This record gives sequence, structure tokens and C-alpha cells, in this order.
Amino acid sequence: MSHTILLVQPTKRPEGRTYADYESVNECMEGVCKMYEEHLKRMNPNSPSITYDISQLFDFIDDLADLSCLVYRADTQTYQPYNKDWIKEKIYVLLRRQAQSLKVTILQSSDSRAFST
Amino acid sequence: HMSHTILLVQPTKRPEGRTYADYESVNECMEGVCKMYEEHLKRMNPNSPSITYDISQLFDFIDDLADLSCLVYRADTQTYQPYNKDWIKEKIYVLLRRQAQQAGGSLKVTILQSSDSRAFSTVPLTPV
Repeated sequence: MSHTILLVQPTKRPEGRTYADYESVNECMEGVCKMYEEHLKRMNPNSPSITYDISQLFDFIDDLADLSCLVYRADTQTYQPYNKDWIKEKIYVLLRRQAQSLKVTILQSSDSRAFST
Repeated sequence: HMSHTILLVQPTKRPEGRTYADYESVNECMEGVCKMYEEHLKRMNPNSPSITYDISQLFDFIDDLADLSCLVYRADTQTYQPYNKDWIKEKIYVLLRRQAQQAGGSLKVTILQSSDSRAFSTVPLTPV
């Protein structure tokens, strides 16, 4: 549970550079998936449940122009930098733990998640 | 110092306006804030070849910002160090004074809409 800032450059256009912050690494990592999930929720609005492989999640991330995060360390009172591929792993670790090839299904009816293998 | 610096901006309370830029050094990030205020003037005054602001005008415009922080890389820990709005304003106060030096009371900055470089002029007392 540490303050986490996320640097998102979606397209090569630098005016897209944006950021959000979260109370922990976890809801930052969930913040990324919720960015991809809102993208699928918007692509398929009439779909009640949208399923995606975790590879299409990483595919979306890979296509982002830039993604990085900054995690607070109370002992030094700074922010540690981790790059995109790091973030993808924490999302892999987060979604894998959430379940118990990974397949996530986006149940819009509940703003919740479900999994498969 | 001259380490990688990230600038976190937020003009209005509306978070969709959040953005960031990064710079090779702290001093190039501080100029980025000045240039952020400057171009806001140049766009407001497209018919004035030059515009001059007091440094305190640069500080009010920064208070208006919903949020403005910056992060400075630190090799000893390999981490980015946070700095709030006050720190940035003081760093700008110091940097522009040294830049005016090499060229109450307060400082006036004169920029040409053509250029990014600054011309400085010191003022006897500070405004109301």
C-alpha cells in the first residue's frame, strides 16, 4: 500500500501524455486493466460479457506509446520507477491471483471480473 | 541537479487535463514551467511582439494550477524525488535571478513571441 503514479502516453502525439495516481500498486495495476476493459466495453457496448485473453491485454499495453509507474518508498520517501514490461508482469501476477493461458471476461452488469483456463 | 526530471501538471480540477513532460535537468524543467506560463501569455496577446511579466505573475498563475509537482532522479537510490508547488516556485525564483544576474523588490521577464530566450529587468518594489 504505497502511493503510485502512472505515466500514460497513449499515442506518439506527446499531447496525449497523461497520468493518474492510486493508493497502492494494486489499484494502479487494476487501473491499467480498467483502461483496457473500458476500451473493450466501449468497442462492444451491446455485449453483456466481453472476454479477452491476457495476451490481448499485453497487446494493448505494447501498443501504448509509453507506460510507466512510480511507486512510493516510505524509507527513502521517493518514487521508484518501473517500466512497461514490469507493469505487465504485475498485471499478470494480479490477474492470476484474482482467478484463484488466462482468460478474463468483463461482466459489465456488475463491474466485476471472471476467469478461465 | 542535472538528472532526469518529470513534471506533473494539472491546470483545472478536471483531471482529464492532467499531463506530464520530462527534462534532462531540474533547470530545464523549471524553464518548462516558465514557458508553460509564457506561451499562455503569447496566446493571450498574439498582437504584442514582446510580453513582460513580473515574476510574481508567474507565481500567481502557478497557484491557479490545480496541481503542479515534479520528480527528480537521484542516482544514489535510483529513485525519483518528489517536490511540491512551493519548491518549484523557489527554484524558478532562484534560476531566473541567476539568469538575470548573468545579463521587497522583484524581477520582470521580457520574452519575444519569436524566441524562447529571456531578457530580464529588476524592479524596485513588489506589486500590490
